Amino acid sequence: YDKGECGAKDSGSKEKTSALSLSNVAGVFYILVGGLGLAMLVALIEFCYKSR
Amino acid sequence: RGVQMLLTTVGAFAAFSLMTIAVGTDYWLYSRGVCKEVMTHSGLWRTCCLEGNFKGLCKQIDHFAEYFLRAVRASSIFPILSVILLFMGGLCIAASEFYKTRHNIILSAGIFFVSAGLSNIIGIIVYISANAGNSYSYGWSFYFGALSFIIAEMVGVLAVHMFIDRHKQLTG
Amino acid sequence: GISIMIKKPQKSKPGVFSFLDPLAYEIWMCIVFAYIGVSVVLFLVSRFSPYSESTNEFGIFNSLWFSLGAFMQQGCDISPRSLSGRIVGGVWWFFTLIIISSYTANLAAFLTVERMVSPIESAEDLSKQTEIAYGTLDSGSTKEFFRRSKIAVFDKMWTYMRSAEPSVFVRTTAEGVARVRKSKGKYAYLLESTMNEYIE
Amino acid sequence: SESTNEFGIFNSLWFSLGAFMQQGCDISPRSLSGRIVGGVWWFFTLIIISSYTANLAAFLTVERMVSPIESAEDLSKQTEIAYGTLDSGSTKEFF
Repeated sequence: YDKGECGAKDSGSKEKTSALSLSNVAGVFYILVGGLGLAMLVALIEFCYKSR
Repeated sequence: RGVQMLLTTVGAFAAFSLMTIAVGTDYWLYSRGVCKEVMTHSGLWRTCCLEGNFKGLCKQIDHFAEYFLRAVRASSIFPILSVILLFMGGLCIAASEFYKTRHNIILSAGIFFVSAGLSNIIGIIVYISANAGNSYSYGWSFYFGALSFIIAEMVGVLAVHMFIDRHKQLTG
Repeated sequence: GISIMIKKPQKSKPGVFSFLDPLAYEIWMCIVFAYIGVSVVLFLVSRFSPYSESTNEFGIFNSLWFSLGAFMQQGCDISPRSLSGRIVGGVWWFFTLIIISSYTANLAAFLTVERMVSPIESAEDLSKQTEIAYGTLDSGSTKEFFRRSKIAVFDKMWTYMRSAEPSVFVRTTAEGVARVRKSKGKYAYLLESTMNEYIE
Repeated sequence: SESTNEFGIFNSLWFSLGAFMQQGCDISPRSLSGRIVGGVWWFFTLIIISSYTANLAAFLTVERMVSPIESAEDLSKQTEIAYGTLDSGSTKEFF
């Protein structure tokens, strides 16, 4: 134990990670852009149904 | 009145030029590495050393759910789709000097420009995340793309605002 | 008594705009293209042929305002009534939540404590690791104390100092202080505490 | 005939969503049985949202997940992983 050096010896301080990186939140943007892409399709099918 | 045809045709070519140059340049990101550390810059496709002995030596990037993200980053399909949609929108606004009064040519261009702006957004968000795998910083061509998104949106707005008035004037 | 000297771990300096820091730069970048996109789609879809063009208030400028007040969670005086307008409103409300509720949270993770653990007092940590070298004055009471004492932590420190290479000792207190200052924090000097305080 | 209630099914369905999402609304229930139904949903919402906004930093970013094995029993069951022993050792004689 006097000759161990890897972080298994101690790594319990567990300070906060800084900030909040985009990869943690990217999933929220995909459903947004999918909803923007769905609304236009629904609008266009409603249009071509009504104006006929 | 009337002159808005000039602004749209200008903005379309501007956005097409900006995006095509953005895909065609080597300066998306600054970082450190080796052109097999020294200061290094990377495009989408290829990477080169600068401020080193191998200055101007270049190599292919190597890319190798956890799989589909890497496949999208490797194909870079979304930039290309945005360029194609810009091209189609530009051709469609040029065609409005024929088949006049059909008024659906103009309506198509707005949808093209909007969907191109959405595909540019998706391309940005996919590119940013794939680097998560320092003191890096983004190069000028990233900002060329981010500007081209704004021109594409503004010219979509102008095309829709033309369609509304130029159709309504038929009612009376 | 015996005491330890190390480099000061700086002192905190907030920025002017520190309140922006619990979310990364690229979130504050992408959220603007998000706002632009939501606005321009809501306009494209609202002012679309009702067949009566006069029907609807959601012109460009009213779409751009509606989506701002909704993100601030600060209400509105109009709302969409078409199905195609209601789905673009409903998705923007769901984003707004997850995002504005994660700033409030992380802000607090910080507003708890900001401290550097440092070597713990009694300097027992000098026995636990090879990361910091240490030494004593040439020919001084502290060196004889470390040589002689059978206090196991101090005996281990002596065993290090009598086995580390190259030589860790110094001829004067000035050299000891210099070897502290220059060694990028990887060295500590052991000296009489009434001489320590004068250095500080 | 009565038509004073704007709360048709599509507008009743919209009112309920906007309230849960903590956004404003352009209509509210206007009669006693309607005010009773509206007033309970506003309590549920508060207790639910204020219990999700609490722990969200520690959950967006876990470090440690996934492993190929944990008991090492399954190395007897599947041959995708090869294994062996020391030669000329007690362990080989044991097996």
